[PDB]
Amino acid sequence: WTPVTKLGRLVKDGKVKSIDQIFEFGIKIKEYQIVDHLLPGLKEEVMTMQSVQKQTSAGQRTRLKAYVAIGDHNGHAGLGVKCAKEVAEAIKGAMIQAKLAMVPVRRGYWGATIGEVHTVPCKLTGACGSVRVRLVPAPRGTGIVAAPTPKKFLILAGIEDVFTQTTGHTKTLGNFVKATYDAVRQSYGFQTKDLWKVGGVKQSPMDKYAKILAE
Amino acid sequence: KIELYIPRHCSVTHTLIAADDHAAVQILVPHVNENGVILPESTVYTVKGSVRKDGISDHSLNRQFQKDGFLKTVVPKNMMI
Amino acid sequence: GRMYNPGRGISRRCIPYRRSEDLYFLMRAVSVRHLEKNKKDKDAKYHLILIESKIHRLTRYYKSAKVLEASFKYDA
Amino acid sequence: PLIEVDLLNPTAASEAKAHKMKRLVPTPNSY
Amino acid sequence: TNFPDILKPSAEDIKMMVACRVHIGATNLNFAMEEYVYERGNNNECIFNLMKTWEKLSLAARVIAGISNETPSDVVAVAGREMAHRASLKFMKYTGCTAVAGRFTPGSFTNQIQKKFMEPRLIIVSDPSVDHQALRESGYINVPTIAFCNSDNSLKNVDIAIPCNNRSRLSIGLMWWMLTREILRYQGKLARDEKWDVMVDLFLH
Amino acid sequence: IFCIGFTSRKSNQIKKTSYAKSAQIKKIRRNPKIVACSKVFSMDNVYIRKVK
Amino acid sequence: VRVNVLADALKSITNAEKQGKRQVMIRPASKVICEFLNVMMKHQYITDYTVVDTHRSGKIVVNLNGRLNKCAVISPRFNVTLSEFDKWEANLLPSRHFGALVLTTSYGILDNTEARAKHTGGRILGFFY
Amino acid sequence: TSKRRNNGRSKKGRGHTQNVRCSHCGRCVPKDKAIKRYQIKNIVEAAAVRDISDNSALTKYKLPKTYMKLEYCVSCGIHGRVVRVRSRTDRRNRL
RNA sequence: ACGAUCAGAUACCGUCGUAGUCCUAACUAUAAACGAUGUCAACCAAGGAUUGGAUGAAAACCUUGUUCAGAACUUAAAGAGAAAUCUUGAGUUUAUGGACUUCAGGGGGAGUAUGGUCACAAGGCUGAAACUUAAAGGAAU
RNA sequence: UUGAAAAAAU
Repeated sequence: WTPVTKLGRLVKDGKVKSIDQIFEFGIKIKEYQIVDHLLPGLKEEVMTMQSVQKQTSAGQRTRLKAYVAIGDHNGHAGLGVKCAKEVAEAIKGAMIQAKLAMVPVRRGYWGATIGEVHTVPCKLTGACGSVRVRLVPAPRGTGIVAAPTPKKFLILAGIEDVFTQTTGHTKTLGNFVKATYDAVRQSYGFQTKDLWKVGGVKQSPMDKYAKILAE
Repeated sequence: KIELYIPRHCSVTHTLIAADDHAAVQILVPHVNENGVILPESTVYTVKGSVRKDGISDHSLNRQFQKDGFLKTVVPKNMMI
Repeated sequence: GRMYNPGRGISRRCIPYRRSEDLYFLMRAVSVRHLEKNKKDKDAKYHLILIESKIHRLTRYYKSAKVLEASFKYDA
Repeated sequence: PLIEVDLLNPTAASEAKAHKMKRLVPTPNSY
Repeated sequence: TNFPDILKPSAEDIKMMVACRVHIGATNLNFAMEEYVYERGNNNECIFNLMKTWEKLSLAARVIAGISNETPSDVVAVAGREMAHRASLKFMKYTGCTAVAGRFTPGSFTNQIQKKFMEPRLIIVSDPSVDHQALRESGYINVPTIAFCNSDNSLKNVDIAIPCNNRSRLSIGLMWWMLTREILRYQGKLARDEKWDVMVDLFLH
Repeated sequence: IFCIGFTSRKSNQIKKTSYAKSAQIKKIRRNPKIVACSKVFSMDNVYIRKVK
Repeated sequence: VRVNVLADALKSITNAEKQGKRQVMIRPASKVICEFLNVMMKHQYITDYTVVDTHRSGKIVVNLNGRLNKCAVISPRFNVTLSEFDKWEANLLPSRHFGALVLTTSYGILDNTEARAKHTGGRILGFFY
Repeated sequence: TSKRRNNGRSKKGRGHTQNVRCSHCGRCVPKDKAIKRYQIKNIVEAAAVRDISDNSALTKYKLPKTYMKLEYCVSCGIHGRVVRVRSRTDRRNRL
């Protein structure tokens, strides 16, 4: 309520309907309340609750770092990280970052265009630090063949069939989820053959309604 | 529908634009009449993020502007491809 | 680059776009083999091995090309 | 380079500057 | 068509640019600015092509005019160097475009929680070398930029570059004066066949 | 008779170091005016430092 | 030394496309490199090319249009039986609908979809997304 | 690991250089790795040049200056305060 | 070998001094022998400067433009990586295949034992196992 | 110019 951004103003008065209308034009989401408006009923998952420490003269200053993955099962997902002195505040703080870090997930078919979309369109690899995760499209029956850590994330993104091959120190969970999210994050940057067509002339929402929000 | 959306295509590199690409721009050049006053009609140019951060956006656009006619002699003949 | 040293020289003759013994010269080996008086010259005693290894490669080729007679062999 | 130029049709001046073997069609500098 | 005949630079405009030695640039030449450079001067300095200066000048003004013809506040004109403070301030007066006068506080395009947080759709900088901070913040908000680049500046995160002398007092005031006049001509609020009342001396520092 | 010398700079010279080649050096080998070797290199500090 | 001219050309084309260059140049041009481009041209991955004769196996200038992702050669050309195709497709190609293999068969230099139609095998040259 | 890109020396395209002697310790140090300083000093200090010129046996004698080039090892250079341990970013500065 | 300092000093500190440090002849064949970075080839952002030619102007040396080869340097919002950092690669790599050679498989035991061979010798090269133990280690905060 | 050492598990 009472947004502080131009895009955030458009959403509150119901001028921007779909979330993907934001994603086409690269408009950054700077308020989490925007995601809660155009993406109702976001399922919730908490991956790990890891504690970091800082050595001081008196002792150790411990803070709790929380990874949360968010997203509806219709091709939208996000991952957020926040560390704070309390567990309740850490999840709430990571909640906001997860919503602000929403990213569309491109999914296609394996071999036949029989609805509906189930698996990734091509081969994607996400590079966190030493951990590398590779996603391979799979036939209809095969589930999410992956470790328990990215399988929880891939469920939220709405990918039901996938083949995964992992490399690196997967025992550190922070990089494992980040490498999973990094693989999906670039699914829409791989210009396949079917995306050759330029497309029609569209207009940015921040330009269509530029005069309207001026007052 | 299967696609979430149809991503934009960079006018300079003829390559897709990422949803997280926060350096890409969108330059609108309105058409002008015989009197020399702008019109509500305009043409839209999109430049990818990585192109800008190299020093290439300005020269690459001049190739497109000259081709579309908004410039006359900025870019030499042997530099147009 | 060069056959033995790491130099990379690209100087070349340039035949235009219009169409309108070396083994003997490499026997240099005689000149260095000078070595009879400068016995301590460990440099020329190395550049001679390089020259002689070149000769054993041109002979090895001129025999395959059936240019030199099959009994040829370079020696002092 | 980063500022891309035409390769098929080099300028008259540019082929005079470049190395004789590095021209589009190598030609000597003699007569 | 796209560059009609009403858009040649009249002899008045060319007469003043040579007078204000706009064409005179620096000594070190950036690779990206070789096209605008016509020839080197007698003491090894770049001499910008006056026609190439004007063609880019009008094109920049056309882009500003379209964006600023309904939302004047959506254009931001930053000017770091003390020389260009007055001219940047008059540009704000006659078009309604916001203009940051002095130092540009970092995070004024990215930190929404700021009280002075502005979110524009176009940015005009007086000098990319002095105002590198403003140019770098554009790469976070998807906002195209326009610069009065010189022969030595780096063309990173600039889309429309106007080759002109951005160090002298006269050229700095003159080019901003031409940009404001050209913008008004495109807006239709100033006839092309008349003379602008305000003299260049108002823009001068 | 011992002589000394040093290759000199030039009025328009920009590069810091003015060294002579080995081939050039061998050519230069009450008043010392030796200097006019000015057709081989630029020399300024020419003295006779010892006589035995 | 230049063991494989095709490898040098493909790696030169891939580098140019990453930088967004408008055209590239390949110094030693062979019939195999010319025929490899026709497979990429027939799929509209590259606009066209121009074999300029220099009396020394002249150069090539290739026009690219923002479509090629990666074209790579394969080291020694493995004999590929027709039953070994989908094993190779499942490795070198991103998806069943996008990639394209290249094989030098007795019927010229074909791709996978038309060597399969022609019912032939052969040595594998390379691939391109 | 690598504290310096040139490994603290100034040798690039050679394999060996002659040693020299640290001016304060006599330690054998390579010529290129030595800390080189050039000193030009008057033989007569400022506190005495008045007396020397006062009762001088000559007319217009111009007093001379010494010229000695000093080379130190690293340990003697730091201890002698010739050079200091600079900041991590200030290490690259070469002026 | 003396004299100091010290709890002691067989060490750093001072003094004297054999082999050795130099040359010739024959051995030895190891170094933090290092760029801790194999050789060869293709592509590859921006900039200043330098060693040696060639080529125009400027009246051998200096000033400027092009180009070839060499030792290097600076910037990156890009590429790589665990990071330090690298960019004339440590880039073009899960989107993995340019050619070839050598080397490594947790830490010790150990470059040790035995066998072979080279050397006058010290030693070099090739080179294990039994057993023992949950870490040993790298870069950065 | 001198300044050696600080048991094991928590």
